[PDB]
Amino acid sequence: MEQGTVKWFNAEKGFGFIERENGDDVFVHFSAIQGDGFKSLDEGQAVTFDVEEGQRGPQAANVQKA
Repeated sequence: MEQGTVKWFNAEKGFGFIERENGDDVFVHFSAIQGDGFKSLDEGQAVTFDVEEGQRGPQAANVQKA
């Protein structure tokens, strides 16, 4: 149920941040992005996905469009 709004994507590094109630700093990266043309993450759009926290660091995995 890791649904949230994409806050912004720092293309400088290649990381996107998505805002959640539990944490507004979810690292989304295009290594877990879907297809169907939806390979673009844009600030202010809503998405649904899964989040796997690593060694202090919640990253997004399995990204689906809301």
